[PDB]
Amino acid sequence: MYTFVVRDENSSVYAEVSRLLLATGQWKRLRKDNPRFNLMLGERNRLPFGRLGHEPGLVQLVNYYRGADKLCRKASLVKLIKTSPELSCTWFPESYVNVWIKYLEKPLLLEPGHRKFDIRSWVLVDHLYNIYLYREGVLRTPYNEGNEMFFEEFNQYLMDALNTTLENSILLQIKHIIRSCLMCIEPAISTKHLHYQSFQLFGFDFMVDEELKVWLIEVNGAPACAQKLYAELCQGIVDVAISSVFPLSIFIKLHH
Amino acid sequence: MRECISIHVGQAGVQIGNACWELYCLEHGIQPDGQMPSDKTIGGGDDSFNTFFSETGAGKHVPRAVFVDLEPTVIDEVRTGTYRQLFHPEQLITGKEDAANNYARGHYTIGKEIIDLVLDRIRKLADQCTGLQGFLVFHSFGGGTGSGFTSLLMERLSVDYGKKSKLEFSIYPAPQVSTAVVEPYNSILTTHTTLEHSDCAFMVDNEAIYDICRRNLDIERPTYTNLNRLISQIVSSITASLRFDGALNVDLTEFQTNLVPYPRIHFPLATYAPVISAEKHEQLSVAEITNACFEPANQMVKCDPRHGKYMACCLLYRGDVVPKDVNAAIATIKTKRSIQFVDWCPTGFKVGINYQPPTVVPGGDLAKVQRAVCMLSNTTAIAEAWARLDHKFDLMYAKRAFVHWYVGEGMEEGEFSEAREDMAALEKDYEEVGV
Amino acid sequence: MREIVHIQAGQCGNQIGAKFWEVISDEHGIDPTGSYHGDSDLQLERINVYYNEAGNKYVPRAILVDLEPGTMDSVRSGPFGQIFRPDNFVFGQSGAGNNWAKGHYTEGAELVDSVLDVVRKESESCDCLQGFQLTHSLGGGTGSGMGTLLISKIREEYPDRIMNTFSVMPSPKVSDTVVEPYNATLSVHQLVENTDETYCIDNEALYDICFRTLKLTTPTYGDLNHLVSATMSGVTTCLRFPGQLNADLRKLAVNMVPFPRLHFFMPGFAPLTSQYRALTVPELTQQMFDSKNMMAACDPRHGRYLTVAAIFRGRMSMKEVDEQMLNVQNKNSSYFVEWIPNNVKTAVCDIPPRGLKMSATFIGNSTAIQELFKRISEQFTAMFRRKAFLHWYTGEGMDEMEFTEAESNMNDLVSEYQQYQDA
Amino acid sequence: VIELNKCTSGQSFEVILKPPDPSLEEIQKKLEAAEERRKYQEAELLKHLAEKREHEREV
Ligand SMILES: Nc1nc2c(ncn2[C@@H]2O[C@H](COP(=O)(O)OP(=O)(O)OP(=O)(O)O)[C@@H](O)[C@H]2O)c(=O)[nH]1
Ligand SMILES: Nc1ncnc2c1ncn2[C@@H]1O[C@H](COP(=O)(O)OP(=O)(O)CP(=O)(O)O)[C@@H](O)[C@H]1O
Ligand SMILES: Nc1nc2c(ncn2[C@@H]2O[C@H](COP(=O)(O)OP(=O)(O)O)[C@@H](O)[C@H]2O)c(=O)[nH]1
Ligand SMILES: [Ca+2]
Ligand SMILES: [Ca+2]
Ligand SMILES: [Mg+2]
Ligand SMILES: [Mg+2]
Ligand SMILES: [Mg+2]
Repeated sequence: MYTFVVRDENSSVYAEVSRLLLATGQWKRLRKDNPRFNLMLGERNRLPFGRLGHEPGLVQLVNYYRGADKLCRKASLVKLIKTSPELSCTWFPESYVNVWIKYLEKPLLLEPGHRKFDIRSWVLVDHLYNIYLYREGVLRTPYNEGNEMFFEEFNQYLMDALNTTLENSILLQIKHIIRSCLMCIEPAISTKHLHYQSFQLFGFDFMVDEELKVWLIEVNGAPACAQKLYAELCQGIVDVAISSVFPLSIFIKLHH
Repeated sequence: MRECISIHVGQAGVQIGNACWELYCLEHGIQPDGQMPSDKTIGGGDDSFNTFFSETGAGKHVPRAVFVDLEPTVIDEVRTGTYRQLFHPEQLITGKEDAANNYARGHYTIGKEIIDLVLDRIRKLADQCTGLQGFLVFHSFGGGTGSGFTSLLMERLSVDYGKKSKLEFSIYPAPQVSTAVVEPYNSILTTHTTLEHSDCAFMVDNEAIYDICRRNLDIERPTYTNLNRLISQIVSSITASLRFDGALNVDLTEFQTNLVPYPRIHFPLATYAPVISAEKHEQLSVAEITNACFEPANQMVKCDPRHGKYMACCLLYRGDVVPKDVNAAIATIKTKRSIQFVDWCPTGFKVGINYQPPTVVPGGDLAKVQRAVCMLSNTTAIAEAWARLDHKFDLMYAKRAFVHWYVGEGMEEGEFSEAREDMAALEKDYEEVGV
Repeated sequence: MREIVHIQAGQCGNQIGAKFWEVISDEHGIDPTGSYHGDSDLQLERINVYYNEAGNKYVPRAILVDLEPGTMDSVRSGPFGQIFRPDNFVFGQSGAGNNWAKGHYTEGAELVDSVLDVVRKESESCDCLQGFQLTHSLGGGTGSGMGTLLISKIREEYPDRIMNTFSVMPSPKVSDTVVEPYNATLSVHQLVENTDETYCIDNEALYDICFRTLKLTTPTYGDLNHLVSATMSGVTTCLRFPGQLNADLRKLAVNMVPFPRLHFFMPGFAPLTSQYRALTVPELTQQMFDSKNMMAACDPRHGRYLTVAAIFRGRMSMKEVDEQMLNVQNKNSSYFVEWIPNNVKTAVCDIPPRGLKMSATFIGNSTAIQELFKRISEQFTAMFRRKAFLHWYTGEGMDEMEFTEAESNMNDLVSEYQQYQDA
Repeated sequence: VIELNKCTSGQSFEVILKPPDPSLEEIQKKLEAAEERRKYQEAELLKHLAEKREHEREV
């Protein structure tokens, strides 16, 4: 039987997966500081990565990639893009550590309403560093249900308003950003030869201007999910990232 | 020529010492008899191998070594081993009651009774040195003698040989083979008391050695013999520069100046490649073995240098290796891996090549390889080993578990805390070097 | 540290002691005449731990003590009667009448100087004395009262040696007299102060294993001692054969005893014997940890393990043993305290006991041992609340105050165990 | 490649990719302090054991 611990009760996403793991009859939750665990759903800050992978006879997995914060926090994201020849960059606003926040002057506006929006995409990277983008993104909607439009309605809108589909006008760019960012740091964080394994759920923030060009704004390492999308995504984390190493589609695979 | 005296302490130190001098003998063409048909200067000489071997008028090459253990079972296997006639009786010192995996028993109770003798026996080897460089001390962290008596010895060697360097080869405790539950206690205690007396210490985690034996050599349940033969190769790579002609790490002082800029942070991480089973093989290239030096799976201490910072890096090759292939390998690795140095140090590598390919003992489990490399890098990632150890220490000491065994031997409960805060001070020093 | 001085005192102590020597003598290849007749050399590499050398004959370092000559006369004519050293038979004639006071203060005090005289000659010819091993019951008079008196005197002369006991705790299920709780409570306090390691052999458990697991309608003391000798052989394997773990008495104490007074161990054995089908390694590890295999009538799931020592005997895969031992820990880690990391230590010996191809011996320092002292305490209080049967003890000079002290000292021991079970 | 040295047994060099105690009496003191604590603890035990002999005679 598989065993796991929980060290972040504030995580809404992983408070769910903790529920389903207990709901399969093959996962037994231990207390916070029991080291004889197979899976750690660890704390956000100061995760003891150096104490994992040292339990004889236990394959250990954790839901965070050591070193991923160089991508998540803006200050480190800026220096990563300009100092990496893999990025150098057409899809990232000008940043440093004539309207600035560079605040994109003319964003695409949802009509009717003259409304501003930003797209949140959920990406799951497993222990083998397969990049999985959740098929169900969300849209977080003047400009001078619950401000959340899901991908179906936004797709129908662009087909009616500007005679294009979401896949062609935005989603191809989105998939390119996710791949470029995540494979830029693969040699620095991957656990393919480590004594413990790592997966992690990511939340990318994207922008769209009136020319239907996609910009990367922020990537979050501890993101929350939309209410309706909580069930399907969390269960997908079990199938793809947890059960794949501890055996008991909703993702697009950005191949390589 | 300047001499080096080896000191082997406890079961781990003694058994590892045996595997090392057995390997040294095969590499220098010294037979168990002690003779050396290649050595044409009988009765003496100042060759590079004389740093570790002295010579008798009868042509016998005896080690500048002393084996001490507080129980005789292990050192008696040296008195009767295949290299028994190599050692002189006064080199092998044994008690009859060991430290019972108790640091206090090794340092205070029983160490006091024998510390004077071993120093005189060491003084005997020192007196026949024209210019002794210092000492190599082999011991375990978890054993009562290895931990408790070494710290006492390291203190006395500093007051008697103040101008002389001391290098450690320390076995870090792993539960897959550990002998005791209190090994975290003994490890923290001996590190605290020895830290200021050690110029540079090569730490070996039995867990890492154990898993390399399982993966690369395919032994289902490795034994100490398996572990010590692998460890012996690594030791032989570090000390080869003192026993063979060369220009890199030629004296013990050079180890400190090359690998240890900050005195307290004197624990270089060692990575060895390649390790291939003798029951098998395609020979690996200079680039492939150099690239393997940056795989956590080949390190003596499992940790991730990608998330630390380098203060120094040294590449020691043995076999068919030319400088051209080393550069072409480093150029490739530096662009395809995360090698970040501290701001106050140059990003570079001190390279040493010995043309003699690595020697493997007949009947062993290591395939003779045509070229190998041991990397010595001072990275802050090795502090992960202190973190694991300090945590285990905190768990038991919070409830004062087993503390009575140490207090019952004359040690005070305060030494526990003062040693722990020294590791907390060692742990913070690492933090603010690889920020 | 090599030599162990063995002492067996009282009826139970000498009966159990006689079987122990009968068993390990067979394992080391020693016949009743003291001559070795074995095929392997592992039998002789550590035989000096329990045997002295004579015509190249091995004689146990054993001291046989009792206030009655009856039990020690049957040993002298037992199967291995002639092997023991004649002078090491130290016996009186009055007996102890199942009276702790007689064994500790009157009858036994008259005899114990003779025992110490034999202890001294056995020890002074030791190259490196490990310590002492006592076998006795706590429910009688000689083994309980004179046994603990003997332990107190030995500690005075050898304060820096290990004191190890195999104690037989009484049970109403197999009871000789009603005063057994009195004698057991007085003895436990002595053991708390003056021993380093005590294997708690509960007659309640031994009986239950015979009647339930082995399905014997009416177990005898021989049936009970069959389990004890098998346990004693198991827990001393590390002492009698080459190995790196718990190979002597002080290293065992350091690994097993995190606090000086919590040194009472719960032994287990698998398989249960009274046999050609050998057990798998998983079957051995599942049984050696099962409650039905413990020799102390305590449910381990009612408490928590402080330390565990597991010994596997036979030709088996040391890998598979490691997997299964690392397996049991990770599946029931809730029953292992979090503040002692890696508190389970495993050993494997190539030589199995007689009749078995594979066996497993369990030594646990569990806080569930508290249940046993509580059992003795309630039986004690039930009588002591009415001062029943106390005249047998006050007639030997004891005062009621000594009983109340023993009562509360054991209640303290129970409280100490409950303290670390909730930690 | 900096500082290249060659001999018959091999060669060594350096590449650069980017520029940037207690005395003897104090020891013997603490060892004798630990010894007197051992002797003191043992004395208190033998004193405790001497009291139980007194009680044995009184009984
Ligand atoms: N690699 C390796 N480790 C060993 C060897 N022998 C013992 N160890 C390790 O050393 C630790 C125990 O210390 P020991 O050296 O055996 O004990 P000691 O130094 O003799 O001290 P005492 O016996 O207590 O007096 C454990 O963690 C063992 O795993 C060995 O031959 N090779
Ligand atoms: N360069 C830019 N141009 C226009 N708007 C921007 C912008 N950068 C950030 N924003 C605005 O800020 C919002 C997101 O804020 P931002 O991602 O920078 O920090 P944050 O972490 O607080 C949001 P979250 O909680 O989702 O991670 C977007 O909806 C977007 O409207
Ligand atoms: N296991 C076992 N217990 C015994 C044996 N003989 C007596 N006992 C137990 O020991 C207690 C009686 O003590 P006993 O040894 O006969 O008295 P003593 O001779 O004065 O020490 C009772 O609780 C008995 O159940 C025996 O052969 N085996
Ligand atoms: Ca010469
Ligand atoms: Ca009389
Ligand atoms: Mg030892
Ligand atoms: Mg009787
Ligand atoms: Mg007398």
